[PDB]
Order: sequence, then structure tokens, then C-alpha cells
Amino acid sequence: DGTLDCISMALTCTFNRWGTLLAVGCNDGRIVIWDFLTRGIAKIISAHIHPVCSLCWSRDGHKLVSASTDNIVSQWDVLSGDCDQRFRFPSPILKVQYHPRDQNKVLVCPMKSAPVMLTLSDSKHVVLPVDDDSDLNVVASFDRRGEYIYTGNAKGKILVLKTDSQDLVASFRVTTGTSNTTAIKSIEFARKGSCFLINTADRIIRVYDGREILTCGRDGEPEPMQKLQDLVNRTPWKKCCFSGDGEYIVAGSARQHALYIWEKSIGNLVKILHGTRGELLLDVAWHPVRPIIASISSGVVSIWAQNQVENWSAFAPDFKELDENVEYEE
Amino acid sequence: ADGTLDCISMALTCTFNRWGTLLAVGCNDGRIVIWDFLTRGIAKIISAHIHPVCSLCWSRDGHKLVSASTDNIVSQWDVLSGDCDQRFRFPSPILKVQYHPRDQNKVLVCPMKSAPVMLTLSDSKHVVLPVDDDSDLNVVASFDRRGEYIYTGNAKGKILVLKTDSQDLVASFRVTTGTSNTTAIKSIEFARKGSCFLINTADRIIRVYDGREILTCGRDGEPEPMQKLQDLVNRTPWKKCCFSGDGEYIVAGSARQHALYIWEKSIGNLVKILHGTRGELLLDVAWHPVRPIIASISSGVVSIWAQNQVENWSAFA
Amino acid sequence: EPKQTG
Repeated sequence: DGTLDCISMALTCTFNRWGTLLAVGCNDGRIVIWDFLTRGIAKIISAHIHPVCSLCWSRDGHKLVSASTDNIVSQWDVLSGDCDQRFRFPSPILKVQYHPRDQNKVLVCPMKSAPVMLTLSDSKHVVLPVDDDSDLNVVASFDRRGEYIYTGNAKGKILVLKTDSQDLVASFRVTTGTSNTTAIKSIEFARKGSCFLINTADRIIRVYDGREILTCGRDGEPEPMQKLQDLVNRTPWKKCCFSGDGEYIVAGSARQHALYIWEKSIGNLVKILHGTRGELLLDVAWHPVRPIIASISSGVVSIWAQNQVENWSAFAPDFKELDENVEYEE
Repeated sequence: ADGTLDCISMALTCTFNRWGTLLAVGCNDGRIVIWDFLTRGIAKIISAHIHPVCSLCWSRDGHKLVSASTDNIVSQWDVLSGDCDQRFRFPSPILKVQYHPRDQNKVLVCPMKSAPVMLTLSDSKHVVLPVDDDSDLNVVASFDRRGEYIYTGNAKGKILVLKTDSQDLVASFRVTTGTSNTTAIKSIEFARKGSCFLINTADRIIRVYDGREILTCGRDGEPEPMQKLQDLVNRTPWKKCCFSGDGEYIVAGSARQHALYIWEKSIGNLVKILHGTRGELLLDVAWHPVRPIIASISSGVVSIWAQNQVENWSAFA
Repeated sequence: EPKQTG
């Protein structure tokens, strides 16, 4: 729908809180920050020697936290390019995430270890509790306010811990209807409200109200607000997330390079965006405050946007853009 | 044969919101078009005036737009809904409307014939500001950056600095030519960083002052401008000028060629000229508050001039 | 001191 020609070997991407900038982690170990206002590069960071597989913006928009494949986790100053701090873990890192209300805390999700929460100023840490003991593969997410941490393991068990104490305050196993378990591949929260979604190995996206889970308490059976799946092709989902307002959900099918978009409330498929057929889908993000979606496939970023009813059905004045490509400088 | 020429709008005036995600554009048909930098298309259209809108200003919080038409009507618009919040009828036309940069309950209106007026909108009191010598034909004015002072300038080159709340004269001076004649003050613009501002005068010289030096000087001072900027080759007069977002550059639109001149403020040096399509009349210019982007309106068409940082790579097959 | 045009 319009790809970015200035960025190559894209691997992961995330918007800042206002969606003026797009941080793009790349296969060459660089973070390239693209600017929605100038439609050009804002900042390049030489961040690793190994591919950048995970990024997260601090709430104040000044810091980036990244993870390599060398098991390094670094915090960057987006203005200066400087590395404020750097941690090396045993085993590789799936996910890094700032505490949403406190950028001194970051959550790390290692491959074979339990999840770890750090504080950057005092280089202290917590390893978080774990249910099946042989969890090994566990993913975790702060909730929208950062007062709880949700985890999911390979056996379909969701722990709800309180971020300060790490105390189990709610839990439930996610059901295949049958009774067989199903692995949790990711947990994502809406930017507005209390809803979150779970991507699972049975290829059904489950939408839950966070409060519905707290009420159900320890070892509950909360029922999903919504169950999203593709019953034609039974497609697996590479990545899912909410719209910034939280009432739509996009999920990327790598298998058929397409993005499905449902309504969260009612549940019906609203539309499917098809990219080229050669390419493999790597990442998807939804703009925090606009009907814009970013896609990475085969190292190319694609922006999908939606303008309102007008744009010439309204006989508006003409807009022309004159762009002056200049060389990136620090 | 014709048809769509009848209803397509001409842009006449434009202004960025505080973060430069939105460009508000006023048109000949009274509409206000809100253009979105993030999606690169129109977000909203406000059906605002019966007549061309000529002045526009965004509130600090981004939710309200104040606008002036050729009806001598000053309206406040709620941008999310598109509803009018409040309307004023003036006698004589309006040159300029401006929100107080820190308190959007106050609006400065500059009528052509009259002296400038400051509205409080929670309750609609106005209060005329003082004017010297009563050449009150063509008084221009502007809040300074934080809105503690209003700066006025008249057709005889007299600049007053007034306290905003108390309205009391705290500094003044008179801008003269190299021949000790006065020249008319055509516009006043403050930068978004620092305390410098600029004036466009009828003698085709943009003067840059430090507002700190001017308060220091007090009533009937002689402060000298930090910079005097002008077309040395063609002596073009200036339709409109303003600072870059950080205050280090000044753009100035030629009233006689579709051309934008850009100087570095500190050393007064002219670094580039943007030539629009030949033959068009330049109507407005705005520098983006936080980016190297300039919007300009000429012959009803909006132009976005943007620098885009790229790397040198390109394809080989 | 450049110039750009169009």
C-alpha cells in the first residue's frame, strides 16, 4: 500500500507513543528511526552487531530498549544515539518491554529461562514466578497501567502477578474446548481500556477483559470476550495487536502474507490486506492514534493507511508536496 | 465544459498545530480544511464562514481553532466536532487573530481600522489596548512567546510593549530607516524558542530583536536590531515571515516572485531560496514547529516543502 | 547557497 524505500533488512518495528516516529530494528543490528512528518529518517543507531529482534519505546519517548540475538539487552538515548546501559543474559531474548508508567523498569523474556524484571538505575532484578516449573518458554506482558504482569507458558497457563510484589492474584488455563492444553505464543494489551488478547498454538485469538480475569481469581475459568480464527484456511498468526483505541484487532498471517482485521466488540472480519505473494511476514504494528498499520515482510516496511471519506469527493484545495532528499546526518 | 472548478476550494491561509501533525487551511468558500501529516490526506473539513477566511490560530491544547472571515466575524471552532463555540461581529475587517499562547481563554484580534482588542471568551469581555499618536489605522500586534506581553506596531513605526493582564506600557521604541524616516510596521512574529522576534516593515527589511534587550530599554528606548535581513539584489518586499521552530532560521515569502528566502538568524546569512512555480501569487507561509518543513499557499494551492533524510543506497539489477 | 525550483 506504500513501502518505505529508505529502510532495508527490516525485522521488527514499533511506534512511539504519539506515532510520529517508527523505530525499525534491522537484520544488520541497526535501529533506524523513520519520521512520519518529514517522511524520512530521523535517527540511526548502531545498536548491535547481531540482528535486532525486539524494541520498545519509553513512555517519555526519549529511550529505546532493544534485544539482539547475542542475548544483549540495551537502552538507547534516541536523541544522542548513546547507550545508557547494557545487559547480557544467558539464553536469547524473545521480548523486551518498558513498564508503561515507569521507564526505570524493563521486562525481559528469555527463551529458556523465566521472565526477569530489571531496574536500570540500580542494576537489580527479579525473576518472576512460574507455574509448571518446566515452563521454559514463557512470554509476559505488563498490562496497560503496569500494575500487573501477565504470563503464558507452553501448557496454556496464564499467571496474573502483581508487578510490585510478584504475587499470584489470578490464574487460569486456556482451553482447547476438548481439554488438551494449547501453547501461548504472545500476550498483547490494548492502549485504551482493559482488554488483552492471546495468540495460541491452536490458531484462535482469544480476547479477554482484564477485569474479568482479576474477578475470576486464582485458578478460574474466565470466558473469552471474543474468539477470532480463520475457519476457511485455519491460518496461523505471526503477530496480533489492537488498534490504538482498542476496538479493532489485526493479525498477520505469514503463511499467506495477509493481515486480518476484526471488530473486537461484535467479532466479524472487517477486511483483509494482501501484500505480495513472494514475501514472508515478519512484524505488524498498529498506529497508536490513526488508522495506520505498519508491516514488515522480507525486510521491507509497508505502511497501510486510510484517509477519511473526502480527499476529493469533497472538492478540497489542492495539496502538493515538494520533498528534498538530504543525506542523513547526526 | 466546466463544473468542478466552481466548487473546488482555494486555500488562502494556513497554520500548524503545536506539534505539527495537523495543518489548518482556510479557504475562499469559508471552509476550514484540516490536513493530517500522519496520513498525508484530509482529516476534517469545517463549514465555518459564509465568506473567505483570512486568519486562523490553533489553541495550545489542539482542540480549538480561532478564525476570522471577511465578514468581520471572529469565530471559535471545536475541531473534533466541527461546531462553532462562539462568534463575534466586528466593525471594519480583521487582519489577524491569535490565541494567548498559555491561556486559550484570551484572544487578540487586530482590526484594520481600529486598535487591537483582547477578548476573554468564558464571558466575552473585550478590552481595547492603548495606541500611540492615534495613527490607529493598521495596528498589528502579537503576544510574545509566553504571553506575558503584547507587542504592538503601527504605521509610523512605533512599537509598544504592554503587560498582558494590566495593559500597562512597559517599553516602547520607534524603528527608523537609514534616513531617519519612519516606516510602517506590517507584521510582528515571535520565535517558539528563546526571546527573539522579528518585524516586517514597509522598507522591505526584516528586523530581528531580542525582547530582553527591549524591556531593558524601557519607554522610548533605542534598541538596535540584532539582524537586518533583505533582498540585496532585487529589493523584493516581503508578504509574510516567521521563524523556524528552534528560532535559528527565518523564512520570508516574496510578494513579487513565488519565492521563499531562508536566512540563518545568528549570522544573518541567506542559505537558500525556494522557487515556486513561476507566475503564482504567494498568500501564506508557515514554518513547521518541530521539523524542517515549510507550508506555503500560492494561488489557492498548498505546498509542503520538506527535507527528508535518506541514505545513499539504490538498486542495481 | 542553493536554489530549488518547481
